[PDB]
Amino acid sequence: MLEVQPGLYFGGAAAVAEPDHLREAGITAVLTVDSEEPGVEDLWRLFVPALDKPETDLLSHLDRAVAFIGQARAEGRAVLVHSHAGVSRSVAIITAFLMKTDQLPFEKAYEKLQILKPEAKMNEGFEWQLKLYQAMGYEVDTSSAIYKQYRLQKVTE
Repeated sequence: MLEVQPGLYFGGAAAVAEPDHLREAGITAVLTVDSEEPGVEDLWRLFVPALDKPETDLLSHLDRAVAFIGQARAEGRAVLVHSHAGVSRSVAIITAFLMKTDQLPFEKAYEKLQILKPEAKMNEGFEWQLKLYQAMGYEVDTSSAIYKQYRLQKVTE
């Protein structure tokens, strides 16, 4: 588990398997972005079912994911975003959050994460999706031509 900024952490399956460091970081909100879901405090969770594949549509879930993290942080809760390896799915979500909150281009946000964890390497599909996210104004605009074209491409063989 690695701290991105105060109250905001990301990691892999390890991070959730050892709920002591979790307790010590005071984490009470957990966003799982993975193929499956993983104390004495109320706990909030969001599960975003997703495989670590370029064909996986994370883009459509980004506003929900970012809203979950944002609301938790706005409420003073520490947040963990985790995948299986802590390298791609969770990395994409964190990047999207940094992008939207700071209004930061994809390359700048991702650069920040890679400094923190050089082993961070989201799949190439997720990179493209975050570029679309920026191009849409850091939003999932379902009425945009960008989103419609992206979804048409997603359903092709």
